This record gives sequence, C-alpha cells and structure tokens, in this order.
Amino acid sequence: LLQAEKDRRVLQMLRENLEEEATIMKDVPGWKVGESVFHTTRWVTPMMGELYGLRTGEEILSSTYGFIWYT
Amino acid sequence: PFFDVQKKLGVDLDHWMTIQSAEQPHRIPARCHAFEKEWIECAHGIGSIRAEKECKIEFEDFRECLLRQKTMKRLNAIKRQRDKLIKEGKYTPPPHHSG
Amino acid sequence: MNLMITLLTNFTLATLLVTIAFWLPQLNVYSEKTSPYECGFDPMGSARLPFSMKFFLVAITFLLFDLEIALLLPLPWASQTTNLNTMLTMALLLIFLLAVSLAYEWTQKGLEWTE
Amino acid sequence: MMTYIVFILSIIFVMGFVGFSSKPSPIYGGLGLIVSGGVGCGIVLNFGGSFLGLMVFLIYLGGMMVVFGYTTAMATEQYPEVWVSNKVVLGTFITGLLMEFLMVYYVLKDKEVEIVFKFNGMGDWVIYDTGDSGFFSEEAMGIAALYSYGTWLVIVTGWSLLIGVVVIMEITRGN
Amino acid sequence: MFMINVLTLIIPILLAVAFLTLVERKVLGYMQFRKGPNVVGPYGLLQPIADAIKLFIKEPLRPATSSISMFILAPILALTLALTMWIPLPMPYPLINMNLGVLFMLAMSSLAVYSILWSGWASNSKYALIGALRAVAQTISYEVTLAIILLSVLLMNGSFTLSTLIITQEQVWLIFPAWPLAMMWFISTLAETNRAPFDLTEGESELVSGFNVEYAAGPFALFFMAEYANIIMMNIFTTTLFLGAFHNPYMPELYTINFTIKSLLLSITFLWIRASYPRFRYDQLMHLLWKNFLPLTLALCMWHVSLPILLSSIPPQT
Amino acid sequence: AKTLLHQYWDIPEGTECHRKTYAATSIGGASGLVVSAYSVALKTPTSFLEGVARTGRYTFTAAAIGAIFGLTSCISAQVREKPDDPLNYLIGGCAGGLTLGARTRSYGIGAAACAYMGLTAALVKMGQLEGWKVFAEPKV
Amino acid sequence: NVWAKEPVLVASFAIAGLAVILPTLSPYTKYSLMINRATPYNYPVPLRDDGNMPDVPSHPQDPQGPSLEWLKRL
Amino acid sequence: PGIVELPSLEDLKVQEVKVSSSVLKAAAHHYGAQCDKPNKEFMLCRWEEKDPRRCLEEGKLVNQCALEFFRQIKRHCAEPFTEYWTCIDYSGLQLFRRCRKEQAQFDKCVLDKLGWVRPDLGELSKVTKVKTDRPLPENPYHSRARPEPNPEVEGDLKPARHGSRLFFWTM
Amino acid sequence: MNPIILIIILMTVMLGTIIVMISTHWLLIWIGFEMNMLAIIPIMMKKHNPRATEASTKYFLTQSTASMLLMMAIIINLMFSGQWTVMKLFNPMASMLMTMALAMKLGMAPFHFWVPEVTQGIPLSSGLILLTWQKLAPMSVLYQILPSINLDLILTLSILSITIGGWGGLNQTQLRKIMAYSSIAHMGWMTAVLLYNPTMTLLNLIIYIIMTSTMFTLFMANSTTTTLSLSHTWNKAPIMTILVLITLLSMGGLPPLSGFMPKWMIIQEMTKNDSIILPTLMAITALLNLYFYMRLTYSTALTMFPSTNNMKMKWQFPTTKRMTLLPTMTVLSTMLLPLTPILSILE
Amino acid sequence: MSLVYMNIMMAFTVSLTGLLMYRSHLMSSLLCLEGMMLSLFILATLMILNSHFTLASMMPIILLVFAACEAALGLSLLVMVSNTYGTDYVQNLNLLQC
Repeated sequence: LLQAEKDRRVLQMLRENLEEEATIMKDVPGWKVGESVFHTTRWVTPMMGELYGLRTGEEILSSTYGFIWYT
Repeated sequence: PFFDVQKKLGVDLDHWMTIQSAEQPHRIPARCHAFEKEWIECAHGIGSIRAEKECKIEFEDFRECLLRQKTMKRLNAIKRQRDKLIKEGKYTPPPHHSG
Repeated sequence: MNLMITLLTNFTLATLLVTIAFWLPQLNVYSEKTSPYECGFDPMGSARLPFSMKFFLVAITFLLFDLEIALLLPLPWASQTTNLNTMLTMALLLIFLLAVSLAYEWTQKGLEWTE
Repeated sequence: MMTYIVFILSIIFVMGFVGFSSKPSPIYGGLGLIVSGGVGCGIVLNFGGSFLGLMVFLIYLGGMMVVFGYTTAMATEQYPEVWVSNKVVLGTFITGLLMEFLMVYYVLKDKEVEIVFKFNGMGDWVIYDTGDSGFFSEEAMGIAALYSYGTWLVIVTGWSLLIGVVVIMEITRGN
Repeated sequence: MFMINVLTLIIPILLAVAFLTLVERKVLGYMQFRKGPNVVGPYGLLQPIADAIKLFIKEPLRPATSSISMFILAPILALTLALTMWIPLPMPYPLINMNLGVLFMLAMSSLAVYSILWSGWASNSKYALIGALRAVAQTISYEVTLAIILLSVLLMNGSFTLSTLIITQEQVWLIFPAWPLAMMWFISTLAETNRAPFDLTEGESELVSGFNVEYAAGPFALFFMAEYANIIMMNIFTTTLFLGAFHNPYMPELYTINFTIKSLLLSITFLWIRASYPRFRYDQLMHLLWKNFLPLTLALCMWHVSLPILLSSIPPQT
Repeated sequence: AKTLLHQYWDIPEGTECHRKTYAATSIGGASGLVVSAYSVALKTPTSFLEGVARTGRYTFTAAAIGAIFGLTSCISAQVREKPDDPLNYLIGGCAGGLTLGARTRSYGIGAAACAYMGLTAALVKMGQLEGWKVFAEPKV
Repeated sequence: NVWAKEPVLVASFAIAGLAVILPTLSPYTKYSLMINRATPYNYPVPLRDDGNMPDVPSHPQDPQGPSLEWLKRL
Repeated sequence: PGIVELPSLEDLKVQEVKVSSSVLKAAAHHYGAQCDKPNKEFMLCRWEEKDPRRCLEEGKLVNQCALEFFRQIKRHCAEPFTEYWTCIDYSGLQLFRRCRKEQAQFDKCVLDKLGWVRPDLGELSKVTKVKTDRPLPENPYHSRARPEPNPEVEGDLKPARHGSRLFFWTM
Repeated sequence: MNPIILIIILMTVMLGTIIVMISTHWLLIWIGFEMNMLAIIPIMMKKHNPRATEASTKYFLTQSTASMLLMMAIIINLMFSGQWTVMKLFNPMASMLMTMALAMKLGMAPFHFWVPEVTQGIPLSSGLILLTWQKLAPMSVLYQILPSINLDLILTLSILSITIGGWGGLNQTQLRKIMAYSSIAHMGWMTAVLLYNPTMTLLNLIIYIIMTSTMFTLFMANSTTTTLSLSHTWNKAPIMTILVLITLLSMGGLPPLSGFMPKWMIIQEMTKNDSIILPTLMAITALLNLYFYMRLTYSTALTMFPSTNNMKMKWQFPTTKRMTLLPTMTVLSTMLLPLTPILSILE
Repeated sequence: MSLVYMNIMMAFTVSLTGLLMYRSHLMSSLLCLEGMMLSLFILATLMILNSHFTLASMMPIILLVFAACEAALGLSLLVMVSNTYGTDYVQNLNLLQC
C-alpha cells in the first residue's frame, strides 16, 4: 500500500511538474517540452529536483533534509 | 603482467568488489543497477575497442545515470529562465500550494 | 542543524562569559603582571625551546592501535549475517593480531624506556 | 533561507583547510586541521552519512594529537610565527582566501565554471535519494562488510599494521 | 519550545557545578575529620554563589607572549564542548535522539583534552608546557582502553542507540554480565575525567596547576566548570551505560528520581575515591595501563564476541 | 600549446607576414618562459629581483631567436618563392644560431649554433614537407 | 609455577584460550544461524504462477512452505 | 534524445486511505491476513515489469481493498479498536509490548465475532506462488539485442611454419 | 635486526609485489604499493649512519606523494565510470595523473631527483633489492592500463628519461650513481615501447633485472664504492676483472654479447610503425650512455692502475664472501644472443 | 556535477601545492600529507554516498587506516632525523651531496 501511494504521489508530481515546465519555458526557442534525457525509453528513477524543484524553499527543505538532522 | 591465480585456483576473493550489480550484502539495488546491466550485457565478448565503437550509447546512458549532467543542465536552464521571467514580472505562477 | 543550534547557544554563552569577564568589573592596569612567571625568578628565554621528550614508540603505538580500534569498531554489525564462521574467524584473527603485535613490543622492551 | 548548506560548510572547510596547508607553525596548523576535520565531519554527516564522519573525526583527530606531541617535542623556532606574521605566509593565506571568494563570486553570479570540469552551480539537494523505503540503512550494512565478504582484505590490512609495528620498533632500535 | 529545552539544559548544569564545588568541600571536610563551610550564608550555599561573583570580579589579564587568539579560544572551546557533550544523554527522552551516541562521547572527550592542550601551550610559561605534555601522555594511555571497553559493553546489548540501551536495562543490570570490564572502565573514566589523583597527574603539588599556571583570573571559572561538568558527565554516562531502573512506562518522574539518586551517589563515591589515595606516576601510568589493562580488555572483547555465538545472544539490532 | 604550433603551421608558406613572425615570437617566448621557470626553480637566484632579471633575459633571448628566425623565413620565402626546398629554413636556422651567438657574445658557440640549428631546422621542414608523423602512428 | 609470573596476564590468557577453544564445541551456532537466516529485512517477493511446483505455497497461512515455530517452543 | 509520456490526471484519481500511520502500522497483521491476497499480483507486476505508471490499475485495486478492510473493521466489531491504536500510538515509536491487554481484547472481538485468525510468526513471510491474468513478458529492459558473439578459432592445429619467421633461426 | 624479522620483512616485500600482480581491485594495488614502501624503508638503515636516515627520508617523501597522487587518479576514475577492474580507463585526466604518479614512482626525468640520493648512502643489498622490485612492480600495472594512455605522456617521459639518464651518467666517479643513472636510462627504454607491443618491455624487464643482479652481485663480491677500489680488485682478483669487462660491455649493448636482444627487438617492433626519427634519436642516445661504461671498464681491466700494498697480506685469504647466484645469472646475461626467438616465451 | 566536488578538488590541489612548496619543517610536510589523506577521504565518501554503492564502502576506512600508518612511519622517521641532528630543518639535510 505504501508502495502504491508513493507511486501515485510521484506520478502526480511528474505530471504536474511537466505541466509547470510546459507553461514556464514555452517562449525561449529550442527546448522540446518533455523529451527524455536518455537515449533509451525506461522509467528512470528521479532525483528530488525533477520531483522537488521550485517548491519555494521550505517544502524541499523539509523533504530532502528532514530525516538527516531532525528527529 | 596481469596474473589471474585468482581464476586458476578457483577462489573469488577480489571479484565480489568489482562493479555495481554484484552482490550488495542484502538483496538491495544500487542507484544505477539496470544501466550497468545494459552495458555489461553489451560488452562481454568484445575486444575493448569495439566496445567504444558499438557499445558507446549504452555506456553514455550509464554515465548520465551516474552524473545526471544533462539533467542538471536542463533543470538549471529552467531555473534561470524562471528567474528572468519572474524578474520581468510575467505571471508569477501559483501552482504549488494551490491549483 | 539543531545540534548546530545548541553549538550556537553555547558559543553565545561562552562569548558573553568572555565579555562579562573583560568589560564589566574594573580597570586594566598592566606593565608588570604580563611578565612570564615560573616559580619566583625570571628565567632564561621562554618556552618554545627544543624540549626533547621521553617516549618515542608510545605515541606511534597509540596511533596504530587506534587504527586497529578503527577496524574493530563495527563489531555489532559483524554479528548479524549468515556467515557466522568468517565473522567469528576474522574477528578472532584481528584481536589476536593486535595481541601479537602488543606481545612483540612488550617482549622486546618497546615500552620499558622513558615511558 | 539557506539551501546551499553543504556548499557553505564546504566553503568553511576550504577556508580552514587552505589556512591549514599554507604552513604556519604546526600547532596553528593543527588548530586549522581540527577545525577542518570538524566541519568535514559536518559535511559528510549532513550529506546523509550516519557515523563514518564522526568515526574519521575520532581517528584523524587522535592522529593530530600525536602530531602535536611530536611538533612540541622536536623542533620549534625562537618565536613561532602565526598566519599574519610573515610576508609569504600572509600572502599565501590571503591569496588562497582570494581564490575561495573568487570562485564563490564566479559561481553565485554566473552559470558554470569549467576550469577542469563543467561544474554546475547549485547546491546538492540534486541529485539525491528519492526516499527509498530501505530500513537496512546503507552505511551500517556497508561496514557490516569486511567480515562476511571481506576475507583477504582485513588479512592484508592487519598484516600491514603488524609489519608497521615491528618496523617502527626496529627503526628506533636500529641504533 | 526547543530554545526552552536548550535553556533547561544549560541552566541546571551551572547550579550542578556550583553546588558540586560545595559538596566537594563539605564531603572532603567530613572525610578529613574536620568540618566544611558552615558559617557563611545558609549552611554553605550562597558562598559558592559568592565564589562565582568573586571570580567574575578579578579582572582577567594576558601574559607576555601568549598569542591572544589561541589563548582566548582554548577555554571557550573547553566549556562549549563540555556543554555539548550532554546532547544525546537519555534523561528519559534526550535532546537530539542520535542514532549513535557513545562514539560522540569519545569524540567530545578528546576535544576536551585538546582544550587542556591548547591552554597549556598558549599560556606559554614552561610549566603549562610541562603539564600539557603530562596531559598528552595520559591521553595516549586513556583513549585506547576506554574505547575498546566501550565497544565490548555495547557489543552485547547496546548497538550505539541509548534508547535501545534503556530497553536492555530491564531484567538485569549490565554490571552482572560484565563486572571486571566495568571496574577497568571505571578506573579509565576516573583517569580520563582528570579528577581523583589516583589517576591524575595534572593538578599535582609537584607542579603548580599545569593546566592553569597563568591562564587568567577570569576564565579559571570556565576551565573549572568544564572539569566538574566532566565529572558529572562521565558519572551520568556510567549510570546510564551499565545499570539503572526499568522505568515507569510513559511516566518520567520516577525514572528521573531513581537515575539522579544512583548517579549522584556514584559521584559521591568518585569524590570519596579522590579524598583517599596518593598521587601517581608517569612511567607507572604507562606500565600499569598498558601491561595490566590491555590484554585483559582484549580477552574480554573476544569473549564478548564469542558469547553471542556461544549462547545465541546476538542482538536484535535495528 | 599544440593549437598555436598548429597556428604556426596554419599560415601558407607562402607569406601572410607579421603573423608568422608573431607566432614565432609567441612560440619562442613560451619556450623561454619554460626554460626560465626551470632555471629559477633549480637555482634559488637570491633574490626575487635577480630571478625576474634572469627570466627576462631567457624569455627575451628565446623570443628574439623566434623573431629573427621568422623574419629571415618570411623574407626568404617572399624572395625565392620555393615551398619545396628547406634551404630557406637552413638559412633561417643559421641566422638564429648567429644571433644566439650575438646574444651570448661568443663566436665559437655561435658558429656551432648556426650549424646545429640550421641542420635541425632544415630537417624539420624537410620531414614536414615529405611527411613524417609526430611521435606515433599510434597504430600498427 | 606458570600461574603467578604475571597473574592477571595469565588469567587473561586463560579466558582468551577458552574464548578460542569453546565455540568449536558449540550446540547453539546452528540456532544462531537459523534465527539469523529467518529474519527477513526485505520483501519476500511472489513468483510466476508455477510449472506446478508442489511447494512454495499458495497462501502463507498454509504450512507447506518453510515456517518457523520454535521461537515460542524453546 | 527520445520522448516520454506520462499519465494525465484522469488516471490518477484513487482516494487515499487517509488514516494515520500508527493505526495503519497497528492493524498490519490482520491487514495482511484478510486483504493483501490480490496485491501480490500488483507486486509481481511491479517486480516483473520494474515499471510503475503501468501497474496503477492493481494499485487502485489494492487501495480499494484497504478501504474495504477499514470499512469492514469499522462497521462490525468493534469500538475498543480505537482504544487499541491510541494505546499503541502513544509510546514514541511503536513497540508491540507496550499494550497487550487491548490487543487481546481486540483479538477476542474480531475472532469470536468475525474470524481472522492472527498470522503468527512467521506467517507474514514465506515467498508465495500466485496465478495471474497476463503471462510474464520478455525484455522489460528496453534494450537492443547483442552486437556480436566471439568467433572461436578452433580445430586441430598444425605444426609450425618455418620456425620463428624472425630474421633467421628456423627449425 | 633479528634474521627471522628480516626474513619476515623480505616476505612482505614479496607479498606487496604479489598483491600488485594479483588483483583486479584498484585499492589492492594501492595497498601493494604502500606495503612495498613500508617494508622497503627498513631494508635501508641496515647500518647506523645518518646518510641512510636522510636517504630514507627523501625516498619516503617522494614515494608516498606518488602513491597519494595515484589514489587521486583512482578516486577520480570512480567519480566517473565506477568499476573496480584494472582495464582501459574512462578519464584522460585520471590517466594523466596515473601516468605521472607512476612516473614519480619508477623514475622519470622530471621525477628522478631522489634516485642517486637514495642509492648513494645505502648498502648494496638494499640498493639491489629496491632497484629490482621498485622497477619491477609498476610495469605490471602499466601493462594492465596501457589501452587508455595518451602517447605524448609516456613518449615524452621516455625520451627525456633516456637523455637525462645518459647526460647525468658521464660525470659521477662513484658507482651507485652510475648504476642509478643507468637505471633511469633503462626505465626510459622499458617505458618507450609500452603502447606498441608490451612483450618487448616485459622482456626488457627480465633482461635488465638479470643484468642488474649480475652487477650488484659482482659488487657484493668486493666492498668497492670508487673505481680506485675496482683497480685494487683488478690486482687482487683476476676473474672478477674479465667478468666486469663482459658484463659492462653487456650493459653497453654490443651485438655478439647479449645486451643487444633488448634494444634491437624493440627497434624492430618500433620501426614496423612509421617512427624512424625517434628510434634513431633514442639509439644515438643509447650510444651516449656507454661512455661511462667505457671509462669504468678502462679503470677496471683494460688499464692497470698502481695498487696500494697490504694486498701482499690479503693474497693468503681468497674471496670468501657469499654469491647469490653468480655464474648462472652471468652466462644467462652474456651468452644469450642466438635465443632471440625466446621473445615469445612471455605471452 | 554536485558542486561540493569542486571545492573538495580545490582543497586537494591546495593541499598538494602545500605539500610541494614548504619552508623549513618536515613536520608540516607530514601534516599536509595528513590533510591530503582527509581530502581524498571526503571526496571518495561523498562519491560512494551519491552512488548508493554501499557494498564498497571499503575505500574510507581502509584508505585512511593505511595512509595513517604511513603518517606514523613518517613520524618515526622524523624522530630519527631529529635524533641524529639538532632539529628537523630542510637545511642540515644538504649533506649526502649529489
């Protein structure tokens, strides 16, 4: 159940964040909207910036650094 | 020389420390397990120069699994264009914390 | 950074103890209190003179046994895997090697001089 | 406000460690080394390292205590010099500091620096673990090697240390 | 409220040190057939408070060539690290729930040694040099044996996490599976704590206070408070590490009372060992320490390795 | 660097002068800075002013060798118009050798410098024009 | 005799020697091996349906597979 | 390089089982006992494919199995299950020996009134066979095939040809 | 210096070199180089004098900084493509640092300033064993990591090493510094052929180690440090003279003697490539490193210096030293011209 | 590229230049060798933790135990040098002239 919850949550962040990207970069030339970094086509494991980018400081700070130096 | 008394005696004392996809002590993955499995399945019976002629693409996929360099390039370009557009003042976006 | 918060509070406490030592109580009349005192008489020179020491082997001995402390300190994570034989064998071999080196430099009076 | 905190601790590490390796009197060097080892332990701890930084803090720091004992025993000057005493010592310390502040400048006001590699200027919450449901706690099982799989390795390491002991005793014995 | 917990850790250690100075003088008096401070204030108490004020007054002042940075940075790091030792200590629920505490104990104890070291070098009057190298020798002796005995007593039951250690202290105290190891460790704590000249060669009458020959009249309080916090520190760490009480579950006051009583009566035992015995010797410390503790400690370590395989007492290590 | 020795080979030979001569001065000054760095790191000139003076002498002499070599190469190539024979660079190496003798203010060392530098420079042009590879195939 | 040349040292060698000898004759190394084998840290995965394996059962309630009961049973 | 696609927010609408984590850890024995029989097909999908964004339908199925489990334990016996999980909730991290009487009373409730024998040690282990609907596919790695094998030079080898074929020293 | 402990330390030198030869893991190679250093320190200081102390100091500093630079190369290698195989590298910067660390270790011309200093003050047994093993063991590692080396690095170090080992050797009136400069010249030769066919380099290693073994055995036969003593060993021991003659001409590289099979086979499988100007330059420099051999041979046997007496006393006592294995190594080193098709014994 | 790698490689290069140029104290040379040990330690450890390649976390513990016994050997050599002379200066080592 935790596995499937993490799945739905990271797919939600990926879909909404590619929509964020397609909104925010759609004026500068070059830049295909959602092409892969890699030459193959598999589910690459993300990096906590593909998920947690531009979440304005506090959210990424409590996400990526909470377990390290708190509780 | 490169003596493999390692191989001849039949004792694997140094092979277990070699790459990823070897036996990490409990059955866990690494970060780039599958991409090394790709590259090693490409480059076994191969004479180490056509490993760079032919198995180039999959090894570069492994290198970009490790460093994630083009990913950081793309993400940095997105952050800097975000900065210049919010400096201009074109639609300060609300999508986080809301809809 | 919560332990860094504790380090910050203790740094502020220690600096306020410095400032309450220096600036609060009275004046600061110097010019003979600063002289170096040994036991009542003005000596020759000062410290930083070459001070030849007694022990030579003992500090290196500490260093190398601290290194074998470093190899030995993951004993609890040693004790939980399915290879009990290699676990107990290399653990006994490491402590026995430590005792062997200790026994050598104990029998060869490596500690029985200017200790 | 801070999100570059490992880069910041690394800047403090590079400051203390350049002032370390600029060679003042070795007791001031050891002051710099204990500061540098403490913040390097902080770097690897706040990166996600569980214990290995506090371990190297302990080991490396006891080594520095032995280095203090020998630099007090053997040879010091009539007056030992500090960082800001000499021409050359002050010059090397301040120019190392200038290299530090100059790279901070050319990262924080730029995109990238390519002196030997394309260095990406942003703090290292990327790339990073995406919350693996591990519970096996990688460094614990990692140092739970050397004992299950690590057969030959501890043999030659302990043998090197035993040879080190007999070597030190016979070098001082060689009179 | 975390700042409030910082305050409720930094405030009681100060009163602890001050009334420990009182109990030192009074227990030492009743030991030595005389009577302690009885006239001044209520029975003694406001005279250690007056001692704090009296040593605040004395206007500290620098020696000749004593470089000021190293000089004033030594006892500040002494008192700061002597406070920050008490971070993970499981008075029922500690401040930072560290996943590893005892190696942190060893680290900050070595830092206290460095503080004594830097003060002895920076005071710069050749007697502080003598006392500093005596301290360096007794730390060459006493970070091997204490650390390896620690590794032994955490091997069977601890696994670095002091909350799991207070889980282990339910059926029997760990004094019974290791009593002689515990006695050697108590000797080592009395040495490394640098009190009780049974195992201390720094505040001798053969020297005159090599750690504080001429530091300054001000921060003598800082260095003094650092060493007595070392005493309370290692006695609380002894009281946690070996024995104690199966606590009242989810109820803190009973555990805190029983822990405080055990720890402070053990500190009185520590002080009572100080009040009894003659001082010690340099070469006798090297000889006695290495050639009496060290192979017995190795034997206890190997037998506590083999005992989880002799009796299947491997820990349930998280 | 390999890029600017390739720039020295990049001029057609042929003449695009002031540029071939400036590339020759750059190569000579780089080699003089190398040799001056060795001679200041292996001597302790005692002190820094004399170190600056010795580095200035070695850099200025090696750059003047490069300058005079590029000058007589450019003039000989403009006059005689033959990119086949390396006799132009034979003249160039002897001119550089005689000016090295002038900058050392000896005559026997200068004549030997004419001989050796002229023969090696003619060899360099001769092996470049016929084609002898630099340091390797590296194949078989 | 051989006892009191250095007596605490010989006592240390004695407890060291029994620590060397005694895990050879040991009726509990097999229990340590069984308990340490039977604490799963990770997920026991399923597998493809079968080629009619009459083992590795359909429900972990069924005691066909390798179960453990000797924890409560001494 | 290549393109990728993602499921839109049409597919990502499955209601979470939004109970707290402590009760969800508390009832985990009987959560794995009655339910979590069909989710091994989800797990087998997840390992044999190593491709989330694909097994989301059985993720919906396990989420509705969990919500149906909680619906069944709320509607029927009993009420002091709330007391049980708030008794296991308190003691810092969860220790299953802090609260035993209420475990026994909840177990007697659900046993005498609903069933669900408790999975004892070691029944929440024990690698499982499970039939599926789809068969297991080949090459879940999107990978090209092998480049070339090695031509093994074999056969009966001749004696040598003129010794060394160096400058001389034949035979 | 108990002889059991000396056998232990020699076995650890053997162990360090075998660990270098045996592993695929890079940290084991670094452990092997380090253990080799740790045990090769107290083969020196077999005497008491502080010349050995300063020589061990200089050798320790340069050897350990070369080993740390190698560890830097391995760590940057695993910053990039992360494997513990000794194979073709995957960084030109790490190959640069690795070749320069090995260049500092086994001796190259910017990096050789410790070699006559370490060989001057130490006894001959220590000098022999460090020359043999410390010029043996990183050739194994170089043989392993050859397919990823920029050829400019090895080739420039090899050219400059041959010419510096030649130009330094003409002046020294000692013996150990002559032997050390010859070692630098032969290491330049043994490195120069590595990227083309390494059977040549490793057979050059075999032949050079046999030659240096014969040399230092013939100098263990009589405690000689200057050529004056070589003339007095002319007058006291006559067969030593003709053996110094033959072995010194064999270090020269003359064809009917067996010092030619290393050079000429290298030139064959070198000039099957299109490098001709470089082998003729290298072999003219190999003509250059022969003059100090010629003056050494002149001072030993071809001319007859006046000799101090008390050899009148010494004539009753024959050469009663120990010889390691003198005749077998000698006639293997000298009469091995026509077995040039024992090139292919190596692989 | 994980920007902290830049400052750690910078600290390595500065510690290397400090190892190479030095005024009079061989003690300081051993001290910069210890610092270079620490630099390679921290860089290799942050490598292994980025990779999650936790089977091989042998690099930190074994690299520093070996390089620390190297430093111990150097310290004993400095003991011997300061024994057979007055001090341990770079001067009064110029005997055994090349």
